[PDB]
Amino acid sequence: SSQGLLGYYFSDLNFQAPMVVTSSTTGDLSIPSSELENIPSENQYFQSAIWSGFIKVKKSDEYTFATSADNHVTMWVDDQEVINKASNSNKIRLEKGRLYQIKIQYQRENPTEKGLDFKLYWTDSQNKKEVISSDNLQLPELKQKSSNSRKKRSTSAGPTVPDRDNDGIPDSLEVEGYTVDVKNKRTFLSPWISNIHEKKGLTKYKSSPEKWSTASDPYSDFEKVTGRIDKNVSPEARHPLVAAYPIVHVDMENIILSKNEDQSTQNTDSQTRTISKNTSTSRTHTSEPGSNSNSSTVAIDHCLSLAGERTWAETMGLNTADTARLNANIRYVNTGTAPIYNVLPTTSLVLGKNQTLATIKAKENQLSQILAPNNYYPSKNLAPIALNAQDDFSSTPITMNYNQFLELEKTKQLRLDTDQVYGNIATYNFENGRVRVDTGSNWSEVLPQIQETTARIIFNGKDLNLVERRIAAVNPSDPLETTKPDMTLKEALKIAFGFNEPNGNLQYQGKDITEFDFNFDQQTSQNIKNQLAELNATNIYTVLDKIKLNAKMNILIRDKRFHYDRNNIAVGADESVVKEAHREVINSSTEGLLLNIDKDIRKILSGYIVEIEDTEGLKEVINDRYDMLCISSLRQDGKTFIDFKKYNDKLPLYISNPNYKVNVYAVTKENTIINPSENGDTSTNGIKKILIFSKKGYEIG
Ligand SMILES: [Ca+2]
Ligand SMILES: [Ca+2]
Repeated sequence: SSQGLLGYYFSDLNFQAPMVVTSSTTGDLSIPSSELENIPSENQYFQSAIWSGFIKVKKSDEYTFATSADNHVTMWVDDQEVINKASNSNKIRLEKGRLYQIKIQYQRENPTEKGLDFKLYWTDSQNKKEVISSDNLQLPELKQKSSNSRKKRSTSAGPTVPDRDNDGIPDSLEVEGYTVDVKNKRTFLSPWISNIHEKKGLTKYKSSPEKWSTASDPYSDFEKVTGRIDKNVSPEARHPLVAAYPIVHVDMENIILSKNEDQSTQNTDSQTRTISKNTSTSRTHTSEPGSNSNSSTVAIDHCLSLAGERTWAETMGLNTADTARLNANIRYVNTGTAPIYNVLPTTSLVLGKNQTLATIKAKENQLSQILAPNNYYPSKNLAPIALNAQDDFSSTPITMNYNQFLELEKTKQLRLDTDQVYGNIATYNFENGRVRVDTGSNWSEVLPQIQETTARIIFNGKDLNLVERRIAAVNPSDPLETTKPDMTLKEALKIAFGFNEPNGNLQYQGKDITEFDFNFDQQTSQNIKNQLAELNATNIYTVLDKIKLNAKMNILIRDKRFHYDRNNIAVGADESVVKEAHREVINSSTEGLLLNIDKDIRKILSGYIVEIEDTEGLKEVINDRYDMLCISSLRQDGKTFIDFKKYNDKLPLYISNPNYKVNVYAVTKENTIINPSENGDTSTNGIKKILIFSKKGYEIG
C-alpha cells in the first residue's frame, strides 16, 4: 500500500518542474485530474514524467513490456532499453525471485487533458497481457547505501532527477518548499504555493537537498513526510526539521528502607521495623556547560507517616555499626520523540553529590514491551519495576552505612543518572514497505550527530515538566549544515512544541509567548545578543520571527509564574500569584476550606499552616510541626479541601471568640522545612509562609 513504483510528474517537457511526487501500487501510474486539488489548474498539465523502482517476478519467463503511450516512452530494465518511443514485440527473460531495476520516462508536449492517464503492462509467453500487479513492483532503494539486492541509484542510462541525498525528494522541492497531502490511499508531494496552501493550514516543509535526514536522525526526510516510518515516532518528529530520538529518565514512585540482616544475629523472627515513604521524581536540567545527559531527582516524602517523632535510626533499630537497605518502585519514562525496543539505558542511583548506591540495569533484548514516546515502561496499567524484584535471586542489595542513612534522612533526596544507551532502531525497508527493528542500526551511531547539528529547546509549558526537543539548525562553519533551511525561533516553537498564532500572537495552548521566559547558555546568549544588536531590536518577544537558531544552541523556556531551583524544577511562586490562586473560596468552616486551585500552583505547594489569632494579636498554630503541613487533598471533583481537623485531634477548630481570626498560610516547596532544626525544634517557627485566608469567626461559621 505504501509500495509500488515512485513517480515524478512534471509540468514542463524536460523534467525540471516537478508538480507531483507519488507512488503507485500497480502498473496503473495514472493521476486523474480529480486528485489535483492542491495544484493550480494550469500546472495540472503534465508534459513529462519519470518512474523508478524494481520489478520482481513470481515465475521465470519471457515478458514483453508495453505502456499506454509507447510513442512517448522510453523504458529501461536493468540498464537495457525495452521500449524506445514505439510499441515493442520484443521479449526479455526474467528469472523468478530476482530483482530488476525499472526506469520509465514519458515526454509529451501540449497535452489537451489535465493529469495523466498512463498504464504499464506486460505480456507473458502465453500471450496474457495485463497491467503489472502490485505484488511485482517495489520502490527504489531511497537509502544512503545499497542493499544486497537493490542498488540505491538507477542506471546512468537516461534522465536523472536531481536527488543528491537519495531520499526521493527532488533537490528543487527541498530547497524552495513543499507540502504533502493524502488523497485516495496515496500521498502527494508537491511544491509550496502561498495563495492555495497557506489558507488550507497545510504545512510548508523545507529540508536539506544534501542530507538524507535533515535532522541527522535515522528517518529520511521522505520517510517522515510520507508516513513510511515507525508509527510510534512522535507527530512533531514527522517534520524533517524536528529530530526523532529517545529521551529516557527513571521515575521512582516510592521507597522502603530496612535494617540489613547480619552474620552475627540468628534472630530473623522480629517485628517489622521498615520505613516506607512515597517519593516524587522530576527530570532535571542543569546549567552544566554542554550536558547532553539524562538525570532525574527524587524527593522523599517529609509528611508525618509514623507514630512518635523518632529518628529513622530509632524507628528501625539501627546502630552505628549496622547497615541499612533500600528497595524502590520505578518506571522508565520516554519524554523524547522516538521509541526504544531492545535495550533500556543503565542508571546510577546516587546519594549526595556522588555516592553511588546502586546500578540499575534491565536485561538486554528482553524487554516486555516497547518504550514509546510520551509513555512509560512498564505502562501505567501494569505494576512498576521493583529494584529488588520478588524472586530475583540475582538482584544486588542496595546498601547504606549508618552515616549515609543519616545523610539520606537529612536530605530526603536521591538522584538517578541514566545513560544514553538505547539499542537498535526500527527503520523502513523499501523492499517490502515494512518497518522492522534493524539489528545493524544503533541509536549510539545517531545521537552524537543529532546533538551536533540541532538547536535544543527545553520547554516546561506542559505541566511544568521539562520537555526537550531538537530542531535542525544551520552551523555557519560547517558547509553541509549550511545547506539546511533557516530556522527561526518562532518557527521552531511552532513545529517542535505546537505553538500556534491564531491572531498574529504566538501562543501555547491559550498562553501567550510573553507568559514564558527565555534562558540561554553562554554561547547561545552571546549569539542572540549579537542578532538583536544587528536587528536594532531591544525586545526578543517582538522579533521571534527574525531570530535565527544555529546548531548547538541551548534554549530553556519556562512559565514565568514560578520560581525554579538549579535543576529548573518549579519550587515556588510570588506571594501575589499564590494569594490569587486561593482567593476564590467555595466554602469555609471550622472543619476546613473548600477551594479551586490551579493545577500548576498545587505543584509548588508543600503544605498549609492553620492559626487562630486572638484580639491581642497572639497566634495559636493548630498544626504546629514542620511535618504536619500536608493537610490538603485533591477531591475527585477537582476541588482542594484544606482540612483543619486532621491535626486537631480530629476535631473542628474551637474558636473562643468570634472576633478571633482564623488564618491559613501556604508554604511553597522552596520554603519547606524537611527536618528539625539543630536545636531540635520541630515547630513551624521561622517557616516562610504566605497568608492566603484570613477571616474572623463570624465571617466563617
Ligand atoms: Ca533529496
Ligand atoms: Ca533531504
